[PDB]
Amino acid sequence: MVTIRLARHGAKKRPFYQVVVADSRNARNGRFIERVGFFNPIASEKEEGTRLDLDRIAHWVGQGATISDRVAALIKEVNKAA
Amino acid sequence: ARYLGPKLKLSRREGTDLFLKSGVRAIDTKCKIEQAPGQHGARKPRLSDYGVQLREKQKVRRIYGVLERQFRNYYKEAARLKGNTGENLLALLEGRLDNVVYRMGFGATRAEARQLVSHKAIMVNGRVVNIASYQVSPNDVVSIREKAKKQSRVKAALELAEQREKPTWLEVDAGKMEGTFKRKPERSDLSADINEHLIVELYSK
Amino acid sequence: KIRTLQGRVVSDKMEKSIVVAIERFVKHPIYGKFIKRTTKLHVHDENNECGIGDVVEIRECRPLSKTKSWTLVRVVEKAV
Amino acid sequence: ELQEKLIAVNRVSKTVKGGRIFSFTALTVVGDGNGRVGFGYGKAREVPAAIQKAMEKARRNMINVALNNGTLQHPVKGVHTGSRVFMQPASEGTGIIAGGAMRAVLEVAGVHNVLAKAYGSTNPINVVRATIDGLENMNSPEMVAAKRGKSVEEI
Amino acid sequence: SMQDPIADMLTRIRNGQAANKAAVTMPSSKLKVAIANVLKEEGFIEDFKVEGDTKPELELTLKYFQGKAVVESIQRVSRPGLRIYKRKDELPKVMAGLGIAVVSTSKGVMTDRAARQAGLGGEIICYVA
Amino acid sequence: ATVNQLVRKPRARKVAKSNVPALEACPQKRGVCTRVYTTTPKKPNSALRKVCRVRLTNGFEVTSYIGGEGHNLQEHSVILIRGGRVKDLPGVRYHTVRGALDCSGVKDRKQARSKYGVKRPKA
RNA sequence: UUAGCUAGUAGGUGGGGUAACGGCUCACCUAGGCGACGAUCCCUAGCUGGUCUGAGAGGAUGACCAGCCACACUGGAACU
RNA sequence: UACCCGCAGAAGAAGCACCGGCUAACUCCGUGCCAGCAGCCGCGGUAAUACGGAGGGUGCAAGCGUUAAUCGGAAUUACUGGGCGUAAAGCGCACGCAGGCGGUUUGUUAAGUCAGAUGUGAAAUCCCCGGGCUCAACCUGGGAACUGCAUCUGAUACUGG
Ligand SMILES: [Mg+2]
Ligand SMILES: [Mg+2]
Ligand SMILES: [Mg+2]
Ligand SMILES: [Mg+2]
Ligand SMILES: [Mg+2]
Ligand SMILES: [Mg+2]
Ligand SMILES: [Mg+2]
Ligand SMILES: [Mg+2]
Ligand SMILES: [Mg+2]
Ligand SMILES: [Mg+2]
Ligand SMILES: [Mg+2]
Ligand SMILES: [Mg+2]
Repeated sequence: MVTIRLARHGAKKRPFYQVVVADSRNARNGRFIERVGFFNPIASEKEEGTRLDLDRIAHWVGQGATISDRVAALIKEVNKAA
Repeated sequence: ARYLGPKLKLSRREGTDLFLKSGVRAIDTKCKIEQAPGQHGARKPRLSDYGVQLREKQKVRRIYGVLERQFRNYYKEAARLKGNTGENLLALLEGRLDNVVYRMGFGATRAEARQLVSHKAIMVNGRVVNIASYQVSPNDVVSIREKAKKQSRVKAALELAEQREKPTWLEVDAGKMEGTFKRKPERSDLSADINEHLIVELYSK
Repeated sequence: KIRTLQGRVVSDKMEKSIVVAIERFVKHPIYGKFIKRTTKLHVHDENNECGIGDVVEIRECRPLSKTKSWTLVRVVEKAV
Repeated sequence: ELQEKLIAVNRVSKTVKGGRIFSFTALTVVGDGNGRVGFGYGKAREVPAAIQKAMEKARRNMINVALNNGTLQHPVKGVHTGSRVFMQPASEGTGIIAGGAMRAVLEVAGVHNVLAKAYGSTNPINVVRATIDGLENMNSPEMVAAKRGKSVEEI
Repeated sequence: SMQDPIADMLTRIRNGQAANKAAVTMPSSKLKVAIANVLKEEGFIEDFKVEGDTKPELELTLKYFQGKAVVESIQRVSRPGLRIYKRKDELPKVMAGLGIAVVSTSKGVMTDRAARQAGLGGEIICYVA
Repeated sequence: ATVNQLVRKPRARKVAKSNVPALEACPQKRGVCTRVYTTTPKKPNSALRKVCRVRLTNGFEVTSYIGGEGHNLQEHSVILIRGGRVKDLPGVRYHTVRGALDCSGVKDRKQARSKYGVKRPKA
């Protein structure tokens, strides 16, 4: 079960979710296949806090990977805003 | 995490004026400079090589009001930076807010600078800061709060700013009590009575 | 284009299989002196045409017994 | 104009029929700050007299050292009876990193950037000798160029 | 027995320099002639000449400058009991570029400075200073 | 030696020996005084050094030194011991910690009080 | 201041067995296999990225974080 | 909640170690080889800057000391980088298997050696250039590094066959 998920990094109260494709049975911050991008919920509004690698996501999704709900939301908002 | 004891004992121990006092009066009249503090301050024993290195280090720390842990971090930062360790260390010590506020003259000494900076009465680029050791980037604007504009001590220090020699790299406007950090000093503007070379081999034993 | 190793055979007493010793020079990790090690491998062989001491070409293959995982390819020494 | 400083002072003894006879020895190094450095050793009953004697002893027996820019031309290794000395040129601004006796010798000579370590015995009288030996045997590219008859395309 | 003839060559230059001999003589070999050629191109020796056919002998003419030996220190690095090989990016610089390191590479026996620009690297035969 | 000799037998490292084996990598160890007495130092010292034979929590019986002026360590008293040898006492390789467990601080002590377990005077 | 170790042991044929190669297993055949480049036996020990220190080489170390391994009161076993 | 504003008043907030030398910092009183101190040398038997107290000073500071443990200094297991006549250290002497090493020329091989490329060397960490918590620790983008392994192609001076 290959999934593209958010791994929570960063200090407390300042998450730095890390978009990465991984086997669903692994830990949230455990082993993963390959890092894809990042997402910063802080959203400082002075510099971009999200950059995703859409072509690798396509290579995974169209091959049989799975998108989580937050990552799916990230895909639609990046496309509409850029 | 500060110094609260007598001010001029520090100036006495290294035997030179350390600018701790406001300078409204002569330091000689206020205190006897040629004597060391304490009951043995009459005697001037032969100071060894380690002693002179330590006195240099303690002299810099007491000019800038910085403790040993803070100062050791500055030295490691200075040694990591490309260039030369001695004037890199001095350059960080200049970029502290206490020094920049004091040098631009809104505070008579670093202690007024410390109150002014730490009492939220200093803005940098319009942002309120109360950390004494916040580095000042070039092209940053430091101004007094509108509440703090009507206090006697700040205007009092402006005259003493003229009483002493003006810094070339800080541009002040006492009409509205503001200043600008054009860029860092190059160690040619700073006093030559500080031998920064001894600092390197003290911390590089 | 196939991965192959050189060696010389040390025994052929066991039947349909031989033991070959791969020699190599390796720098000593600490003292920097080129020492020589030995890799004795058990090698399967049909028709038993490998004697004693003759140089031999061997290739890795699927496991064929408890200890054997290498097979003959060619031989380059004969008749002592 | 030239600099002079004292390495060490030691009290020595010579017993006689009456008892001990105490004396004082002085090791000093004298350098112009360019690469012309010498050392003087003197003996006297009094410390001022002993140090003075070493002062004139150092003004004579001066040597010349070819410096690149406040530093050594190349790594150098100076050996005396019990003292081994390794000095190598360092980058600008790194200052002097050496033992007690070597730092004084090096700083009066005029080397500002150097990494120097002392092996073997650390007796001041012998490490100063070893340091002087290294500053001698270190060479300059132009003297090497004339030495090899190959001009100065090496650097 | 005799097990490092290259060490013998280096020892003869060193002892001849110390004793202020005009020339040294020693049985010749191809690697010996190559190292002598390197020294001659580099300016450490006056001239070498090979004589004889069945038993060749290198007659080296040593070099002096004022009252001092031209070769300050000559020593062997790669030895029969310890072979030393260095890559391109790890070739040593004897005396910060004012000395030479004889290097046997695929193209030929040559100095570190010339080997570093040819981009070869190889065995480190000798240090000459 | 020779490189070949060193490959055959590498450089054996010097094994370090602790000065306080009964502590066994513990900063302090609790024990009970199995004998409390005074002993004379080796020359050129002369005194009545206060020491105690203590059996530790790991079964190591060892003598320890009672620092300071005045102690109330009777027999069977449970205390804490720490490293540190008394030079003029052969075998006394440990110091008793004052101010911990049953051992009491030195009275009328105004300097180096933390080294003797003396609370700050109420002044 | 551990010198010999090995009898399914080393290999071959054939049957069986496993998701899969294999003495994995059994019957037979040959007498082999490992070892001074340290087998066997004894003590200690989870391994690594890394961490600490050191100019470097190196020395110590494997707590937190991540990868792998192994265990689940002790010993053994299979079932789904 | 961070954060911002208003209030009142210096008001609620400094301790620890050390001062014989190594090592920065000295005098007095007590005591009198006792009490004690001590990391090393050592100090104390009537002027103790070394013990205990007190003034003075020094270092660090919401910490300061002590103990334990690791590396360093220790070139004091020396690969880099040590020694063996007398300081520790050349077997009493020799023969000799394994092993280590090997004169000189040509050819060939390409195992060591060297060059190039390719694939790997997880992320975090360490380092460089930046970014965000008001600074800092902290978090974080990219890069460098991980030059170690494996494969393919090539060179043949040296070593080996
Ligand atoms: Mg703090
Ligand atoms: Mg079978
Ligand atoms: Mg265990
Ligand atoms: Mg070291
Ligand atoms: Mg070491
Ligand atoms: Mg020795
Ligand atoms: Mg003897
Ligand atoms: Mg002897
Ligand atoms: Mg003999
Ligand atoms: Mg040969
Ligand atoms: Mg090859
Ligand atoms: Mg990595």
